[PDB]
Parts: sequence; C-alpha cells; structure tokens
Amino acid sequence: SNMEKHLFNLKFAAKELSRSAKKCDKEEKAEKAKIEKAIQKGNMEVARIHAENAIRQKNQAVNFLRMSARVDAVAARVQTAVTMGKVTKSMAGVVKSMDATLKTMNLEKISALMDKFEHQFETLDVQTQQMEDTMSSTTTLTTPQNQVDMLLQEMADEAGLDLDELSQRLARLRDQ
Amino acid sequence: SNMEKHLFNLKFAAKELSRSAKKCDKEEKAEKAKIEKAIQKGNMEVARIHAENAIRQKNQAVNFLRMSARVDAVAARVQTAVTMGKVTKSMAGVVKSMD
Amino acid sequence: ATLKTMNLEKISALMDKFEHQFETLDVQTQQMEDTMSSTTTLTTPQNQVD
Amino acid sequence: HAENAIRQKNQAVNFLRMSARVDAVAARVQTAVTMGKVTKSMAGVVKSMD
Amino acid sequence: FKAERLRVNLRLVINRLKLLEKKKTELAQKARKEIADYLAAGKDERARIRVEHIIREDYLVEAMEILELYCDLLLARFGLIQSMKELDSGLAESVSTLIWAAPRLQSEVAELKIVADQLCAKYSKEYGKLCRTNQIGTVNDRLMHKLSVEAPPKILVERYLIEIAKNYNVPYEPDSVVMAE
Repeated sequence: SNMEKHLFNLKFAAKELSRSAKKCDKEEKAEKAKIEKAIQKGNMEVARIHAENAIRQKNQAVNFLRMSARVDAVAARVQTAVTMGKVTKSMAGVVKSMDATLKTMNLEKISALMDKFEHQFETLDVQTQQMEDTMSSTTTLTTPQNQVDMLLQEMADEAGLDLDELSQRLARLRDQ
Repeated sequence: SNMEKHLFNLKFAAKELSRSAKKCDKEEKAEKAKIEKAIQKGNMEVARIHAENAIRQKNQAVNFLRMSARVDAVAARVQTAVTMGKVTKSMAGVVKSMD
Repeated sequence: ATLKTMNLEKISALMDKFEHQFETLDVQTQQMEDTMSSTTTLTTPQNQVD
Repeated sequence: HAENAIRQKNQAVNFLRMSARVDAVAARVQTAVTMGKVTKSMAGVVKSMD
Repeated sequence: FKAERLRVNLRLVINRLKLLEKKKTELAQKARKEIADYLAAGKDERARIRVEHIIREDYLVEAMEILELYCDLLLARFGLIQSMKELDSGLAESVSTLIWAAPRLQSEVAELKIVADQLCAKYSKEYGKLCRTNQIGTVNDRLMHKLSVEAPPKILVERYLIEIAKNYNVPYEPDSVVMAE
C-alpha cells in the first residue's frame, strides 16, 4: 500500500544518492587529471579552481554516501515494518479462520464423530466376519480341509519345516 | 480457503525475510570491500560510515533471519492445522456416507 | 494509523488467542491420535512391531 | 515406521483373503452364467426340435 | 475496571522499560565520547553540563529499573490484588511509587499512565484526582530522589569529569574549590 510505495521511493533515493556519490567520485578523478594536464602549461589559477572543484566533489561524495547509508537503514527498518505488518495481517486471518472452524468443529463434535467412525468400522468388521463365515460355508465342497492340509504338510516336508473313523465313533455313541 | 491463502502469505513473507537477510549479508560484504578500498586512500570518515553501515546490515540480517525462522514455524503450524482440517472434513464425509 | 488501529493491547490479546487456539488444536490432535491408535489396533499389534 | 509396516502387512493379508473369497464367488457366478446360457440354448433347440 | 487491560499494560511497560534502558545506556556510552572530546578542546563547563545530562539520564535509567521491578512484582501478585478490594502492605509501596511516577514518565512511556488510571479507578480509599495526591506520600524515597529535578552536586560532576578524562586517556584539571568541599 502507501507504505510499500513510500519504501520503494526511499530505496530509490538511497541508491540515487549512492550513484550520485560515485558520479562525484569519478568527476573528482577527472578534475584531478585536468589539473594535472593544466598545471604543466603554467596555469596557476586554473589549477586552483580545478583543485577546489575536486575537493568539493570529494566532500559532496562522502556526504552523499553518509546520507545514502542513513536512508538505506531507514528503508530497511521500513521494510521490516512492512513485512511484519503483512505477517500480522496473515496471522489475524488465520486466527479468524481457526476461530470459525473450532466454533463449528468443536472438540466435543470431534470426539463424537471419531467414536461414530470407530463404531461404524467395528460394525463393518462384523459384516466382514459374517461374509467370511458364509463364503467359507458355501465354497466348502470345492475347498475341503483334508486336501489343503495334505498339500500343506507335503509342501512343508519339501521346504523342510515342521508344523472318517471319528464320525463313525460319534455314530457309535449316538447309537449307545 | 481464507486460511490457505493466509498460509501462503505467511510463507511468502517468511522467504521474503530470508532473501532480505541474504541481501543484507551481500550488502555487508560489499560495504566491507568498499571500506577496504577507501581506507587505502586515507579517508577515515568514509571508512567509519561504511563500517557502521556494514554493522547495521549484519544486525538487520540476523534480525530478519530470526523473524523468518519464527514466521516459518508459525506457517508450519498453520499448515498442520489446514491439513488436519481437510482430514477432519474428509472423515466427516465418510462418516456420513457410512451412516 | 496502524498503531492506533493495531495497538499493543490488541496485539497481545490476539497473540494469546492464537496460542490458546493452537493449544486446543493440539488437544484435538491428541484426541485423534488416541482414537486412530485404538481403531487400527488389530492391523497393528504391539508384539509384532516390537 | 515399524507399526506402519506391520499395518501394511496385516492389511495385505486381509486384502488377499478377501480377494480369494471374491474370486471364488465370481467363479461360482461365472459357472451360473455359463450354465444359464447353456440352458437357454438347450431350450431353444428343444423348441426347434419340437 | 478491566483487569486484563492492566495486566497486559504492565507487561508492555516492562518490555518498553527494558528496551529504553538498553537504548539509554548505548546513548550514554556514545555521548561520553563527546564529553571527552569537549574536555580535550579547552571547553570545560560545556562538558560539565553535558555530563550533567548524562547523570540525569542515568538516574532516569535507575528509576526505570526500579519501576520495572515494582511492575513485575505487581504482575506476580496480580492474582492476589485482583480479588481483594483493599491493597496489602506489600503492594502499597509499589502502587504508590508507580502512581507517583506515572505523570513523570508519561512522555517516555504511555502505558504507565493507563496503569495509573486503572489503579486509580480501582481503589477509592485515598484514591482519585485529589485523594491520590495526598495518598502518594509513601512512595519510594530512593526513586523519588533519583527521578527528582534538582541540580546534582558539583563535586559529583567534577568526579565524573575526572573519571571520564582518565578512561579516555585525556587530561583534566578539576577545580580545587570543588574538590575541597
């Protein structure tokens, strides 16, 4: 917002002062060279004006550099403020959202919903067990127990690891 | 929703503070070099202003890094909250469906 | 303008609210931890993982 | 990680048991469908022969 | 009244006093150099008034430290004072000193004024715009002297000058008339 553009202007003026100090420095160099090339010809006043001009350029350069450092510090502070303000705004937003959510989805509602989830899936387990029993009862002729037992015993002996008269006697007891 | 965009803004400001700290660090390096190249010419005040500027850059950099860490932690917490909220919504949905 | 609007007292209150809200969120997470650990217990025994 | 792995193993064996059951049921239904097609064809040829 | 407002403002005053103490310390350290420089250039009375500013600022710092101590004590016993209607013997000094210093530091810190107001609107026995003026006659004497407005003794100023000249490695001829008395 306004603070952001003002910060931009501050940093702009800072780097402007910086580049102006650099400009004054190079102008100081140029004047120092001009005084060199002028004093050779025996001009004392020209050299004097060139010298004072160079000194002025140097002084103004250091002043501009000091001002630029100050403004850079101020702009950095303002940048800190702007970023912190954005963070504060976002934190307020999430605070409002969390308030709404928690008020809607409270802890009690959560607990109840989770208990309902648990009981529902327990009931689903019961359903699965019911279907297990039925499917095991139905497909029983095509999947005897003795056959699978013999296969397991044989394949265990192979892989190398250990793990009718009954009904007739029950019939005897029934007859008794 | 609003919480998601606010989280995005938080993480944006976090990485912004991070890159700003890096910028301040490189500016500190530049100022330290400028003071080196300036003290050779016998300028004491220029060196002084450059030095204090560099110290300010360093301090502001560490401050920005601390703030960035804090905001990153907060944004991570908010991300946890957002994800947990999505999970809760989905669990409620499947609860209704199963019911 | 900002400080007059967003004062220090308002900041403190808002931050305390943030803190308490996320503590409540921790409680919620713990509640869900307990439930999810209780539910998926047959498929995740303790002896086996040990 | 360990409990997650144990849960994956248990759920895998459960899914395999369920898959075997459903495969048996689907095989039974396939038997029924084929037998029904055969019955329909036999009825057709019965009508034609009649 | 609102109690949470008082609590929050107390915490804020504590933090603000901490920061201001650190800042005043830095400024004093930076101004002692200027005082030394003025001493190293003939000017003596000028540096004298400067060190007068310094000692006044340091008294302010000490007063702020004591005030922070009392504010933290009040923040601790908040639970106790929030229930009782009449203050106890332990909080009497703190409350009196704080209410007396509020208008003194109202410029540097603002929350202190709000704290004083909350305490005034909270109590009624010898409390008010006029009752407080008479019931604040039990404030800390040390802080009262530190925060007072009076020209410090010239001997103390001369000693400060002597020391500041010694540390900064510069000469200084203290007036014997002051060093004697």
